This record gives sequence, structure tokens and C-alpha cells, in this order.
Amino acid sequence: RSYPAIPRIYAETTLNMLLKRAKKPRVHSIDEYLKDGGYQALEKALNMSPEEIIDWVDKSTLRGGGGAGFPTGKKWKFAVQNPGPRYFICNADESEPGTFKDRIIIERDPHLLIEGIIISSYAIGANEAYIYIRGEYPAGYYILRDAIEEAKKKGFLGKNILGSGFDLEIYVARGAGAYICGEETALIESLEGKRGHPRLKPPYPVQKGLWGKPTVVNNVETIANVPFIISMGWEEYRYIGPSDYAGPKLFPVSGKVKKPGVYELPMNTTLREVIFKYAGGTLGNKKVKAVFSGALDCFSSEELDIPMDYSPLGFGGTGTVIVLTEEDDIVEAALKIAEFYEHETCGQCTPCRVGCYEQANLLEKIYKGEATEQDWEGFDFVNRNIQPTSICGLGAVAGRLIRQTLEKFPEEWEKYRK
Amino acid sequence: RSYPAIPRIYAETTLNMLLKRAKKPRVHSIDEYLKDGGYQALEKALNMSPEEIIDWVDKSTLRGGGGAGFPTGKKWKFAVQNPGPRYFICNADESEPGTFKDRIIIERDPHLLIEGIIISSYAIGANEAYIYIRGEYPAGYYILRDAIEEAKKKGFLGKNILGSGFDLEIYVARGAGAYICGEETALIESLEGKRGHPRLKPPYPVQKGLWGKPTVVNNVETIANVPFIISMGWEEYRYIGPSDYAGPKLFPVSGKVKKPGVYELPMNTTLREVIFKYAGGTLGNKKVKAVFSGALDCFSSEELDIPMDYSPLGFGGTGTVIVLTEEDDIVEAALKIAEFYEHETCGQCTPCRVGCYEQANLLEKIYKGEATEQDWEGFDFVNRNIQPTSICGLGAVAGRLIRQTLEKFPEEWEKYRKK
Amino acid sequence: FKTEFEFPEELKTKLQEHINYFPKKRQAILLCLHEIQNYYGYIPPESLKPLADMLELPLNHVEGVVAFYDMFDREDKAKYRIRVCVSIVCHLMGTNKLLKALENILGIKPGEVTPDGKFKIVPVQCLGACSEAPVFMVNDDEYKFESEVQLNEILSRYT
Amino acid sequence: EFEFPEELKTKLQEHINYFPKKRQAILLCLHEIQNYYGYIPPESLKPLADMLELPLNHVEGVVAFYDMFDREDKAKYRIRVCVSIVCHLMGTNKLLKALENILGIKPGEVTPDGKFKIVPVQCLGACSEAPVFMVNDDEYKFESEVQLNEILSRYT
Ligand SMILES: NC(=O)C1=CN([C@@H]2O[C@H](COP(=O)(O)OP(=O)(O)OC[C@H]3O[C@@H](n4cnc5c(N)ncnc54)[C@H](O)[C@@H]3O)[C@@H](O)[C@H]2O)C=CC1
Ligand SMILES: NC(=O)C1=CN([C@@H]2O[C@H](COP(=O)(O)OP(=O)(O)OC[C@H]3O[C@@H](n4cnc5c(N)ncnc54)[C@H](O)[C@@H]3O)[C@@H](O)[C@H]2O)C=CC1
Ligand SMILES: Cc1cc2c(cc1C)N(C[C@H](O)[C@H](O)[C@H](O)COP(=O)(O)O)c1[nH]c(=O)[nH]c(=O)c1N2
Ligand SMILES: Cc1cc2c(cc1C)N(C[C@H](O)[C@H](O)[C@H](O)COP(=O)(O)O)c1[nH]c(=O)[nH]c(=O)c1N2
Ligand code: SF4
Ligand code: SF4
Ligand code: FES
Ligand code: FES
Ligand SMILES: [Cl-]
Ligand SMILES: [Cl-]
Ligand code: NA
Ligand code: NA
Ligand code: NA
Ligand code: NA
Ligand code: NA
Ligand code: NA
Repeated sequence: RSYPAIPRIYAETTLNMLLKRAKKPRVHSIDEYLKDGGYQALEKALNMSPEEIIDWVDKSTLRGGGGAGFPTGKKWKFAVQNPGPRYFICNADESEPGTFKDRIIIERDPHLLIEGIIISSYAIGANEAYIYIRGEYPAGYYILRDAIEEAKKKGFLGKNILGSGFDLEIYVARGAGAYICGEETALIESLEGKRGHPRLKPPYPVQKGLWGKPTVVNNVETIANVPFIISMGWEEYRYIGPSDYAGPKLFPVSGKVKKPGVYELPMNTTLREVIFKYAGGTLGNKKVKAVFSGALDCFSSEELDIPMDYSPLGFGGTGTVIVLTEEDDIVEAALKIAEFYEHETCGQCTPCRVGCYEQANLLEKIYKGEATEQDWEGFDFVNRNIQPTSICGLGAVAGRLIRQTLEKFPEEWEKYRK
Repeated sequence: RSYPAIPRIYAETTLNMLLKRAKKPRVHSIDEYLKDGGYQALEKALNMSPEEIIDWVDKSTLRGGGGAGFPTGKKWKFAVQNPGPRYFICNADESEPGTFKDRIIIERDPHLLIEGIIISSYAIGANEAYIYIRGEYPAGYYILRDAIEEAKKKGFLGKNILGSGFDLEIYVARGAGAYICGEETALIESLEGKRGHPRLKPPYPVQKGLWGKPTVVNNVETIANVPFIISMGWEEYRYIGPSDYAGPKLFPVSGKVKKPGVYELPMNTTLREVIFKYAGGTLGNKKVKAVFSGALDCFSSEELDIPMDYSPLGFGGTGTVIVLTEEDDIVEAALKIAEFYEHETCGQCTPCRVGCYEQANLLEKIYKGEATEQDWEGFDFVNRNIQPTSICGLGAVAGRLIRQTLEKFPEEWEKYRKK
Repeated sequence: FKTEFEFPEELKTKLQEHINYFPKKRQAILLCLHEIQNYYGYIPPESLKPLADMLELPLNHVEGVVAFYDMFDREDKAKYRIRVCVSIVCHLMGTNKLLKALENILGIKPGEVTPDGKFKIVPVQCLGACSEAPVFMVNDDEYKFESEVQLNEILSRYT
Repeated sequence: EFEFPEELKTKLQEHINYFPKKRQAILLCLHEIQNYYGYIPPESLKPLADMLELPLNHVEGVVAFYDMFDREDKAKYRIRVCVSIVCHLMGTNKLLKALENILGIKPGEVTPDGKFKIVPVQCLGACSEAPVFMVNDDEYKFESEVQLNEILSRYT
């Protein structure tokens, strides 16, 4: 019955889909979910062929909400070209700074996620599925465990689900403090009971994943779309937002805004609109100085008119929007990003291992005003050289945001070199 | 964002409880309220049984601040002995002359009220609560609507509040000009979409109220105490002021004082102290002639050393203090009181209907020097004869203040009998 | 040319919102009437029949409610209602000075409307702001009267 | 000579039986152990390894890798304080200061009584509610010292 205490993150939707229930800050149990027509998409799905479901998800143009925006249908297609058995994994590791969109689905509308996992699993022929939830989401973990039992009792999980002949078990695994275990191959390693060490890709999981078998990894948000696609059909879904970047997307907005929280919006929304139209503008009506796209990118106040889509010029990513205003020290903020990568490199690759450490170590000296000229030159050098030989995206991006602050706010860095 | 213009009523406290935030004349939103430890009392309440909360409120000695001073915990106990469902009503009709204490809580610290409502509703098992706010408080209405939304967003209202299993929605209704809709049964009638006609009591609302179901009606100020009782505990609360009349009380002071406003004070404070120690004394340092306790009582300058408590010899009421000084015409002031009751009788009862009107009608003639002997004797008679057959407190009291002025200021009235 | 009265859609929507707010439709009667008065500057008598239908109440019920509650006005259209408190505290502290100043500025006394339909003076009982006596409202805005020059400046904000 | 008490051994066995393969339950098992003892006893690792049918080596490596597990300090209540960008921007330092005022400890330290340990952590995925902290499994936004004090008083 009782769960650990959760802060009641604000949530708003113009689309009333992913946040239809999760916009209210409490657990929605199966009866309330069923009352809203929940699990009818599953029933429909089980009356369809796996191939047909893949087809609909493909034609929906659904993309991954885990940050890379990879077409979900195409991913599934790849998996089913490979002999079974196959595995389905729901990625609930959500640990990138500023990003708290997935947890509100987990904690408030677990059946939406579960229903999505069951459909997705059926589509790719997986009889065994996993949720990997970070260990710092203990309430989400217990909520999911209880929801799964509820689903079992109403006959949505187990053997021969609703007479369909399809069997499914969903196991819930917990992380234990490593951001890198959100990387799909390191997640799989952790599920296999090992340290979270990414594997060289290719192969991609859909070719070789859990126990070496075809495995689809999708983010919570991605999977939560699937019931809607089956329910509405792909045509109506494609009618949501702009025709190319169609469908709902979640935007966790934090920092110097009046209304921090998660916003369910179409992807033609601009960054400026997220901040000023939806999130209520800035604290104290101060000027926006920068937006940090999690720990990935830094947008200046001259880049607010971009769409929140997966276009070349679009915001992309997980739609994470951290707002800094005119008073916030960019170098101090960059330090916090450096600290994050320092604390999360898994250490496999030498430039990443030493690079993330030295970036933080040197940047701290710069910040405290204890950096020699050599420390300055060294900082510049190491920021440009975390990436070489790296086998996953962390190494590839650990210097990216900080580099952007150096390019976009030179005058503020210059003052530190004094 | 933007609310209607409100006068900045002065507020002062020696206790720093009800007016801790409302002493500053602005809206305190949920973030400021949370910073001051707001909603922690709710969290504490939800881990107690309803019965325990009632017991605490009972033991606190909390009395209604709506005017009658009825023990709040006892009222709650009466409700919960009756089968559910039950309803909880916050009375924000505040329309008694001189009375403006409730509005500063509403308009400045809405979350204090809301928190009190949620705790009280939980205590009596009410899943639906109402605020009935008078129509002439539009700012309060908008402020409350927004505050309720803030509370919903933070998960203090809705279904399964903080995993407790307790459900609550608070609806905000607006009055539309009738003083009698502050009478608890006419208020309920109004909430049911009808005219504000009081019902015969008993039954009291706690037995039969909204839709005939057990209903607790409590005043704004009453409810605003509830978070403190839970937060501090009943024992520590009962340590405030005299042990027989414990806790903060709000005193709206107006008229011929230097510092008119709302004062939060313990109930052992005397009326003299309210005027002279707190409200800065009189305008022009003139002598006090009289204090009107709203439109209820008239105290003379010989009665200033009474306690502001609910004792037989105490000031009682809503603690409303209207000061008149030596040059203020008592008969003119009496006329205004008569005019008030004339304009507010709901007319259901015959002596109230015709008496409120005739009292005002004849007194106007007296004031204007146009009263016959018959009008004089008529006025005296009607003033003593508003109450018969009355089914609510308005008829019971419409002659009371005026009668007190006749007894306490005979020389002034006689000046008019000659005129 | 003359057709049955119909609520403009923007008003109808607002009314429907109030009716949907409480558990029972008929609880919304006063909020609906406030809404109608806000929109028209008074309660049109012809508005009551469709309002009654929306509340699923008899017309005479609605008419009796309108008659009972002093804030509602079926008689005079006015853009701005200047509600002047005529109760004990405001009387003591200078209601008569406020009324005089109002007459000087607007040329109207209590109960009257300016010829342009702009302002109506409405005498009301205690407004619950007695410490700031003498008190008046202009629609929802509420003020202490200080002086004619100060009043004139306040009224200039309503156009 | 170290052996788990039976009620814990039961729970560990439930985790090990939950996934298709025993070794998948390693992290659930270690959380359980840390919950039970208030840290990971070095001596606990050998028998755990036996129940997982894994080398001790493997188990030690996993404990070392995952930051949530603590082998050094017993603490009844772990106050995990977010030190990442958003919480820092919105007042992590005010929270830590308030914590020092109430508990008399800084990040990394345990109260003398072994009751509270302050653990600096990366983003807890609650950034809208910055600054964030957890007390064991419970998570909160920090509002003020008075507010923090009342929350902490709930843990005895
Ligand atoms: N949601 C969150 O909390 C977090 C999000 N991220 C995001 O992670 C991103 C980097 O992620 P990656 O997985 O390395 O991206 P990626 O581009 O390599 O792959 C994205 C997905 O598409 C699949 N894929 C790509 N090409 C494929 C192919 N040819 N055949 C089969 N499958 C293919 C991958 O297996 C993976 O599932 C960053 O953009 C960052 O924003 C990072 C941290 C946390
Ligand atoms: N705050 C303001 O603006 C105004 C305040 N008032 C005050 O109203 C007062 C009169 O109010 P009433 O409600 O008629 O007083 P009352 O003495 O009849 O009742 C007070 C409360 O106690 C309850 N109660 C009384 N006896 C009970 C019993 N046997 N069982 C259960 N509950 C019982 C009533 O239901 C009510 O809620 C006056 O003293 C006056 O000051 C009047 C007008 C406006
Ligand atoms: C360092 C690091 C960390 C993470 C990731 C990547 C990298 C490089 N990815 C992305 C992940 O590898 C993968 O692309 C997605 O889980 C695939 O799902 P979708 O296609 O987005 O539905 C990722 N994805 C996700 O769903 N949640 C997470 O917490 C993370 N964390
Ligand atoms: C004519 C008339 C008018 C009013 C009242 C009475 C009468 C006779 N009462 C008192 C009301 O009926 C009831 O006693 C209280 O609302 C109960 O709350 P408390 O016990 O004081 O918290 C009253 N109470 C209140 O809280 N606000 C008000 O505006 C009024 N108005
Ligand atoms: S790039 Fe960094 S985080 Fe990724 S596998 Fe290599 S060392 Fe580990
Ligand atoms: S006493 Fe007067 S106000 Fe009360 S119900 Fe009777 S007529 Fe109405
Ligand atoms: S007497 Fe005028 S506001 Fe009270
Ligand atoms: S930065 Fe602290 S919770 Fe995200
Ligand atoms: Cl009819
Ligand atoms: Cl071994
Ligand atoms: Na949540
Ligand atoms: Na993790
Ligand atoms: Na006020
Ligand atoms: Na009223
Ligand atoms: Na009662
Ligand atoms: Na006493």
C-alpha cells in the first residue's frame, strides 16, 4: 500500500496522452487505468500479427525518447530479422542531469508503461522482458512491482495472455549508482550481473544483446507511446504535431523558470515557447543566459527560436531544459558538468578515464583561481581529447557542453584566466 | 497573477501565529508558506486517526471565531456521531459591521486556511468541503481559487492525499449581497442554490445540513487555528493566553483610533488595552464614548476593563471593536445599526420582517426631529418585539445594541425626544 | 428580426464551466448570475429562462434568487458599479464626503447612473474594510476614500 | 564464520529465485544487505558469492563499481544530497549548511551515534524540485532549515 516519499513534480500537457493520468501526482492503479480504457490497446494488439504492429509503430514515425531519437519501428524490424529467442528491455535508468521525465510515468501511470512493454514484447516475439530502474528511484521500483502483480491478476501477464498463446514475464531490476548503466550495452551487462561496462557497437543489441541474443532496448517514454499508436492507429498519431516529427514528447524543465516540471508538448514547439509560454518565464523575469540540454549541449539566448524536434537545427535529445539566467556563472556551471562526467566515466577507455578526471581537476583549479598557465593550456587540451578511442557516447560528449560554453561565453572565461 | 485592488489593512500580532505572514499586506503563495514549515501539520495530521485529531482540537480549548464561541472539538464530535457522508464548510461570509479579520487571512495567507480545511475535513471524514465567501470579496475568491490549484499541484488536495487514502476537493462558492447567508443554515441553503433563508434549529447542521447530511460549519479564523494545534500539540497551544480561553484571537479595530486594523492578541487582553495599548489610543486623544461590538453590543466607557474572552463578563463576539468618541452622536450611530438590520432581515419571520423595518423607519423620524409621540412609543415597542417567533440570531439581536444605547446613554436620547 | 434570447458562445462557455464545477448543477446559480452581470453590466430579464434551462431549475426559482440577492441588478446597465459603504464605520469616518466628491465628479447621487451608462453609484452595507473607512469599490477594485482629488485620479483609471 | 540471519537469508533467496539466472540478483541482494546492516559488511561478500554461484572476486568488483554501496560506514539513515548542476544552481549549499546546523556534520561524515550519514550524490532525477535530498528511500525538496528540521525529526 505505502510507498517512500516522492516530491510532487509539476506536470502539464497540451496533448493529454502520456500525462493524461500522470499530470496528477499520485499512483493510478489498474482499476483507474481500466476505467480510462487501459489495456484495450493490448487486446487489440493481440488480435494483430507482430509484423502488423511493427508496421504501425514504423509508420507512426515514433522515435526514441532516450536521447538519440532513433526510429523505434526500424529498431524492432532489425531485431526480428535475427533468430529468436529475443528480449525486450525497458530503460528506466534516467540519470542525466535535469532529466526527470520518465519517473512520473513510472510513479503515476505504471500501467501505461507496462501495457507498452507487453505490446512491444509481443511485436518482437520476446517472452521475457526487463525494466532496469535506477536504484535512486526506490518508490518507482515498488510501484512497478505492485503494478505488475495487478496486471498478472487481471490476466495481462503470464502464460497464454488472454487466450492469445503469447507468454510474458516482466522482471524489474535495480541499478546501484552508475549513470553509465543507462547506456544500453552497459545496462545489459548489469542485467547479466556484472559491472556496467559498455560493449563495442556494432554489434547493436538487436543483433547481440542479453545473453548474446537479439534484444531491443527502449526508453520509458518511447514505450509509453506504443499503447496510443495501437489505440488511435498510426494515421491519427502521425496527425499529432508536425507531420515528420509527429507525436507527443516530454520536456523536463528546471532551473530559473517559474513553473519547473514536465511538459507534454508537440515537437514544433520552440525552446523559447517552452520557457516563456509553458514554464511561466524566468524567475525574477531575468534574461535567459543559457540553456543546458542536460549534460549534452549548451544553447545561448540567441538560439531560443529552434524547434524541439530531431531536425539538424532542432533541440533534440531528451528535451531536457535547464535554464540559467543573466546572474548565473557559466564557469561555475561548467564545473558542475565536469564533475558529473568525472564521477561517471566507467574507466574502460584511457582518454575518457583520464580526460573526465583531468577536465574536472583542472577546471576546479581554474574556478578557485589556482590554475597555472600550464593548467589553463592543459584544460583546453584535455577538453578536446576525451573522445579518442571511446567505445560509448559518454566519452564522445564529456567535453561537448563545456566546449560550447568556451565558444559561446568567451568573455566570461577570459575573466577567469585573469 | 493580477488580483483586484484591496486596501492595505494594518495588522499586528504579539503571538506570530494567525498573522505570522498576514501581518504583511500581500499574497503569500505556496512556496513562501512551505518555507515557513507549511503543510507539515497536515502531514502530521494524516498520520493520526480522525478521532485523535478531534481529541486534540477538543483539548486545545479552541472556540469558534465566527461570533458564538462554540467549542470547536465538541462541534466536531457531534458531527461524527452521525452516519456519513459528511461535509465541511468554511464560512467566509464575514459581513458584520466593523468585522474584517477573516479577509486578511484569506487574501494574505490562503494556505493557512486551506491547510486548516484539509485537516478539519479529514478529522470529520468529509471528502467534500466548501468555502462560501461573500460576493463583495472578489479578490479573496480569486486568491483562494489560485491557492487551491497550487495545493493540488503539490498533492495536498485530490485523491489519496500523500498516500493516506484520504480524498478531498474544496469548492469555492460566492455570495451575492445577503448578510443572512453568513447564518450557517442560510449559507447551506445558498450552497444548495436557493435563497438564503435560515432553517429552524435544531436540527443543527452537524446532524442535518448540506443535502440533509451531517455538516460542520466553521469560521475562517477557527479553521486557521487548526494547523497550529496539530503542529504545536494541544498542550503547548493551551499554554497560550489564559488556560480557560487559550490560543490567539483576532481583533478588528475601527473608528476613532489612531491605528485601526487587525490585532492578534491573547484573550486576557482587556478592551482598554486593545484601544490604548495596541490600537494607539483615540484620534485627537478624545474620550471614548462607546464601543460597538459590531452590530451586537454597545459598551460604555465604564466597561473598558473587561477581558476579550468568551466569559459572561467578557467582550465575546467576533472581537470586533468600533470606537466612538465624545463628539459622536449615539442616536445617529443607533440609526445606522437599525438601517443595517432593516436591509438584511430575510423576512421569513413576521416580527423580524416588520420590526427591523419599523425600528429603522421610526428611528429615522426621531433622528430627523419628525417623530410624533406615537412614533416614539412605537419605536420603543418595536425595538422590544423583533425577537418573538424568530428562527435565527438576527431577529434575536436586531434590537439589542440599540436597547443598550437607550439604557447607557439616556441623556442623549432625551435630547431628541425634546427635538 | 427579434429571436429568442441566446447567450453569446463565449459567455455560454463560462456559464457551462461554473455549472460543471460543483457536484450539482444548481449550486452554480450565483456564479452564473455574477458572470451574466459581469458580461452585460446587469441581469437581462430574458437571460433567466435559458439560465434556468441550463441549471435544470424552474424559471421562478431563478427569478426569486435574482430578487433575493442585492448584488444583482435587473434594472440598470452600468459599465462600472461604484459601491459606497453606508454603514456605521464608514458613516462615522466620512461617507458623506465621499458621496459629495462623487456628485462633484460624476454629477450623480446614490441609485443613479451617468447618462453615458458608464458609472452607477450603489449604496451597500459594510464591505468588511472598516479600518480603511470610508470604503468604496469600483467593480471588483476596493479603495479607501481620501479626498476628491484622490477619488478623481482613481476614477480616471476606469475608461 | 559469518552467516546471514535467517530472515535476511530468506529475502536474499527470494531475489536469487526471481530472475531466470541466479547471478542477475546480485544488485538486489547487495541492496538488501546494505538495508539490513546499514552498510555492506566485507565479511558478507563470501557467502553471498556462494549463493550466487559466482567468484568472490566478481562480487567484490561489483560492490566497488556501484556507488550506492558503502563498505566503510554503518549508518541508520543515509541523507543523500544532490550536488549536480540544477540543485547547485537552486541552493545545494543552503541545504548542506542547514544540515550542518542541525546534525553537526558535513558530506562524507557520520554523526557520532551512527544515526545519520550525509552522502553527496549525482542528479537524483528530481531537478524541478531542486535542491533535492533523500533520507534512505524517502525523497524531498529542501525549502528551509525549519522545514528540514521537522522532516529529520521523523527519523528516530
Ligand atoms: N534519458 C536519459 O536520462 C539519458 C539520455 N542520454 C542520451 O544518450 C544519447 C546517446 O545514446 P546511444 O545509445 O549511444 O545512441 P545511438 O545513436 O548509438 O543509438 C540509439 C539507439 O538506436 C540503436 N541503433 C542505432 N543505430 C542502429 C543500427 N544501425 N542498427 C540497430 N540499432 C541501431 C541503438 O542500439 C540504440 O538503441 C545522447 O544523445 C544523450 O542525450 C544520455 C544519458 C541519459
Ligand atoms: N463574523 C461575522 O461577520 C458575523 C458574526 N455573527 C455572529 O453570529 C453569532 C450568532 O450565531 P449562531 O450560529 O446563531 O450561534 P449559536 O450559538 O446558535 O451556534 C454557534 C455554533 O454552535 C453550534 N451549536 C450550538 N448549539 C449546538 C448544539 N446543541 N449541538 C450542536 N451544535 C451546536 C451551531 O450549529 C453553530 O455552528 C453572533 O454572536 C454574532 O457575533 C453574526 C453575523 C456576522
Ligand atoms: C552514457 C549514456 C547514458 C544513457 C544513454 C546513453 C549513454 C551513452 N541512453 C541511451 C541508450 O543507450 C539507448 O539509446 C536508449 O535506451 C534506446 O531507447 P530509445 O531508442 O531512446 O527508446 C539512455 N537511454 C535511456 O532510456 N535512459 C538513460 O538513462 C540513458 N542513459
Ligand atoms: C445573521 C447571522 C450572520 C452570521 C452568523 C450568524 C447569524 C445569526 N454567523 C455565525 C454562524 O451562524 C455560525 O455560528 C458559525 O459560522 C460557526 O463557526 P464557528 O463555530 O464560529 O467557527 C457567521 N459566522 C461566520 O463565520 N461568518 C459570518 O459571516 C457569520 N454571519
Ligand atoms: S567512453 Fe568512457 S564511459 Fe564509455 S565505455 Fe569508454 S571509458 Fe566507459
Ligand atoms: S429571524 Fe429574521 S433573519 Fe432570521 S430567519 Fe427570521 S426573518 Fe429571517
Ligand atoms: S462600515 Fe464600511 S466597510 Fe465596514
Ligand atoms: S540536479 Fe539535483 S536532482 Fe537533478
Ligand atoms: Cl419553468
Ligand atoms: Cl571464489
Ligand atoms: Na513522480
Ligand atoms: Na544506475
Ligand atoms: Na486583505
Ligand atoms: Na453574503
Ligand atoms: Na452545528
Ligand atoms: Na480567564
